[PDB]
Amino acid sequence: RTPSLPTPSKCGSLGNIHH
Amino acid sequence: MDKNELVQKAKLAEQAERYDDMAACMKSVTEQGAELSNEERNLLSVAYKNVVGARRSSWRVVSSIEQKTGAEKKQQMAREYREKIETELRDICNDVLSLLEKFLIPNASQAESKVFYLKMKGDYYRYLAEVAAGDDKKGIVDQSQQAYQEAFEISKKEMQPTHPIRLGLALNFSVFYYEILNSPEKACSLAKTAFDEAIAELDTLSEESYKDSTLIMQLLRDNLTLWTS
Amino acid sequence: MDKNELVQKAKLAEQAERYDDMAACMKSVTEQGAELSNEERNLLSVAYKNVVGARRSSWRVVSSIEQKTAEKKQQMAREYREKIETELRDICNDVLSLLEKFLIPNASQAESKVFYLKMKGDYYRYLAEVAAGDDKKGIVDQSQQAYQEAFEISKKEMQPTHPIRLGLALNFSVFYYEILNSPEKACSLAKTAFDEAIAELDTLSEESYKDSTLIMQLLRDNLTLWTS
Repeated sequence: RTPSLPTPSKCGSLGNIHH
Repeated sequence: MDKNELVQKAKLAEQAERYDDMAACMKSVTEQGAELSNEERNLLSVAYKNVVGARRSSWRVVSSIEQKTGAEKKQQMAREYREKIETELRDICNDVLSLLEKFLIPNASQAESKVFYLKMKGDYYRYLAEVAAGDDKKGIVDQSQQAYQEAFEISKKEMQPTHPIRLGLALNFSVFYYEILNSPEKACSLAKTAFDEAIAELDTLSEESYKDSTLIMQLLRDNLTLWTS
Repeated sequence: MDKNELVQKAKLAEQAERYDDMAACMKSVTEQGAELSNEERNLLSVAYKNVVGARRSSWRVVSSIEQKTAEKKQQMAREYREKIETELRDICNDVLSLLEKFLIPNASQAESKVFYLKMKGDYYRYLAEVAAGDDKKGIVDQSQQAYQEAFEISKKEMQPTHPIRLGLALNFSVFYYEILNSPEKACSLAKTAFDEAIAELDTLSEESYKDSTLIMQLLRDNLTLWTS
């Protein structure tokens, strides 16, 4: 990340893993 | 771009958190008519879960804001935005559901694949149900239940009780009962049975799947714990 | 429809993490021609920082993949990178058009002028991150020129603890370090801005002390990182 100025429930269904 | 290019591109899009691109690629692959590989099927599912998930999340936030107020014009602003979001969400669901009916379910030659896509059909109708009002709803809820139910029956006949896709179906179908049909009792019973059947046949775990099996088994328990408190 | 409706909609979009909508609303507000309030300016900046930031993030990821590989694979990564660059440029040009046609012309006060000139510097900086060859020297200069005018005004009209002044120093320092690859100038600017702020701690105000001290710490963080 560039350290520039920063700019200031769920259901419980099957998590879809990310690959 | 040939099938291999599109899959490579979908993987790039995923890396770049550009899920609309990812979806677009995998839709084209699907539309080339041939049965999808496991890799391609997962890429399709992930793309669309993320695409639709953004709208689901937005919709809950706006919906919550709408009803929590107030200025009858501020409410009318929130209501109209909600509707804009719902329209996006429905279009996405209809896009997936079209794909299921025209390509994915017809070409599912094996029980595992059939269960996967039927479950997916259940899910996307469930996403529609989350957002439907009145006359439309009973019909959308039924479509969801019917797809889950066909998946469930096949899974129980053709798949071992520890199979991740079977356990995943139980999880989601249990969730359908709890959130859409407001039947916690049925939800608990389904989740509990699927879990119980799995521990009872622990000797069925495979090298390919033992990790996914035990993970989803724990998700079932998490939901049961939450629901019986 | 009316300025009020758009701002309400932009605020909903923000809640919904739908920044493209948020940007679009605040662009319409801006295009109505009247000077933006502080609230509206923050809404505009946030919308566009998020919109452009998603592309910046994507671009770094694809670019990193492109360099880390074969061939044909690199040809695919390169073409995607270019698709993302085109999106990123359109976004930057949209903001920069807004700055030149509405925001900078209408800036009545030094604070506002500094803010928009800083923003001009930033969006040219985003273009520079992604520019190659003949175009670049000119984009880099545009950035430096906008930062530099902002810096001048800030030194004439604004206290050394003013958050917007300190923010500008931070970003301008970053420009020197990342775009012009001049760490000594970057360190010196950041150090000076910090040192001048602690020297005039007297000036911190009810409204601003939190933002002032936060940005002061960001300056130190960057200096610490850079002098290791």
